Amino acid sequence: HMLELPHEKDKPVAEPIPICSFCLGTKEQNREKKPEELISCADCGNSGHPSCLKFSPELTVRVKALRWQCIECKTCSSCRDQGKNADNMLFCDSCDRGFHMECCDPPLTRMPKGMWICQICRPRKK
Amino acid sequence: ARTKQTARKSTGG
Ligand SMILES: [Zn+2]
Ligand SMILES: [Zn+2]
Ligand SMILES: [Zn+2]
Ligand SMILES: [Zn+2]
Repeated sequence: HMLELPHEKDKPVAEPIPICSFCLGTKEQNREKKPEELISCADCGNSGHPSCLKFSPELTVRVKALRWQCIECKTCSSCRDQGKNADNMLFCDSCDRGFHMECCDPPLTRMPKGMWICQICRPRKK
Repeated sequence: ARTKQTARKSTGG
């Protein structure tokens, strides 16, 4: 399964809003007018079709297993703050958690060229 | 890689 952080496990989960914040469709109608279950933000309840969020099927399965925050609610999993600069918070390509570049270990100052994954998602070494 | 900023742009705002 996907590992949860201790602070995620016991947090309140917002009532989910049963329509997509991007296209205004319910689970019955994504942008292609096809059924598609929503992913919902645990902080504000805003939802999105995975297709409208531009998630792959593989990321979708993983995010559905976790306490996920929407793009606007995303807070850094290390310091727990938003901070003022949005091009500074990376989103993990394995679990979609946010981390400020400055909060990575070691800190980053430049964008990775390809995928980026957080320390939670990197496996333990032999 | 993605950031909050690129995700907003990718998904429409
Ligand atoms: Zn949608
Ligand atoms: Zn939210
Ligand atoms: Zn941080
Ligand atoms: Zn991750």
